[PDB]
Amino acid sequence: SMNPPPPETSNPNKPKRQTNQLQYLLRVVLKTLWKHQFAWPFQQPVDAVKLNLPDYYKIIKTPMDMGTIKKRLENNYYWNAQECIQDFNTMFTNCYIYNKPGDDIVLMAEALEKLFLQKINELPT
Ligand SMILES: Cn1cc(-c2ccc3cc(C(=O)Nc4ccccc4N)ccc3n2)c2cc[nH]c2c1=O
Repeated sequence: SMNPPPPETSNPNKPKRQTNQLQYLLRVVLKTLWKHQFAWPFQQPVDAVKLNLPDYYKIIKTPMDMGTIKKRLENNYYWNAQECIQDFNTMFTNCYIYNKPGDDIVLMAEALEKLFLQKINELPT
């Protein structure tokens, strides 16, 4: 297929461990972004076939989306909050490097990123 396998979302041999920051990332950050009116293009991996983006996975080396992040948080896949923050950053970077500035998708990403950064400003210690 034009599309890669989706990113892994479970780690069967990793111990389960919560942190205050991981709780915040799921229950505050992800939840707020997931419900936002602009979330829909970011709730699942980019399907380059259906969206007619034949060069997407040539350009984007590290695919990322909020459906993957959500499942990773729910499955306790991340060892620490910084790994999760990096996935959010990667998802936004992918959007900004692939799509033309001023494309609707870019303005949506920017609105979501602004909300993300505001919540990250209040990340627990
Ligand atoms: C991250 N990302 C994501 C997308 C992405 C993903 C999911 C999409 C889904 C629809 C869709 O179902 N539209 C629809 C159909 C019927 C009724 C109402 C609506 N809104 C339309 C466009 C989509 N574009 C994208 C496209 C170019 N570049 C990117 C890009 O970088």
